[PDB]
Amino acid sequence: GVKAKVLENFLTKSRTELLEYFVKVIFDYNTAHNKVSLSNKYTTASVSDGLQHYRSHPQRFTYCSQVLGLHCYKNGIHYWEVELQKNNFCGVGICYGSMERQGPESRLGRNPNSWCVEWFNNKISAWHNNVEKTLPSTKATRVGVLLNCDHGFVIFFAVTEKVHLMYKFKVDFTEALYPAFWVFSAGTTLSICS
Ligand SMILES: [Cl-]
Ligand SMILES: [Cl-]
Ligand SMILES: [Cl-]
Ligand SMILES: [Cl-]
Ligand SMILES: [Cl-]
Repeated sequence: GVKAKVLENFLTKSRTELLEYFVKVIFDYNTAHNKVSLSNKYTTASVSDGLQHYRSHPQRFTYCSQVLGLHCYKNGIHYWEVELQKNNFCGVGICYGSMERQGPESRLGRNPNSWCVEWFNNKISAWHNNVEKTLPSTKATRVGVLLNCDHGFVIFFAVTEKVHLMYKFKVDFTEALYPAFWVFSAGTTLSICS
């Protein structure tokens, strides 16, 4: 019952307040799909023209152009921001480590093991468990993710002058979460903000 109270508090926090929970995210080399190149000390992920040299790995995505953060979060509260390149097809979210890495089930937001917001075909959508909800359009090119492991929720914010709520999900999480990302189409790039 007190989860609602904590959620309401976090929905009203300023960017400065959310940054008290800042975590440094870096992209995990062993998860990147071979169409995804990592650069800038593992803080930029881009769609590569040709295939990357990666060897197969049980954690590596082989169906969807995705990559995860290296660290997972099991307890406490965590906040990070991602800068998107204008007009790119891309997605920003969280997933359980037990999310599939092969097949259509590995796609972020299309299974019960992940939650995301996604820019695609000129729309912005929130996804979980293969259910999509179209969100109001915004010109924001930065997204903030507030993950609360203790009271069970994730909030997606559009970051411009201030933070603006995009969507939130309440969940009693059953295992640790990793930051999760999708990039698609030549030129698409996204970066973890400092
Ligand atoms: Cl894909
Ligand atoms: Cl943790
Ligand atoms: Cl688009
Ligand atoms: Cl809390
Ligand atoms: Cl703000």
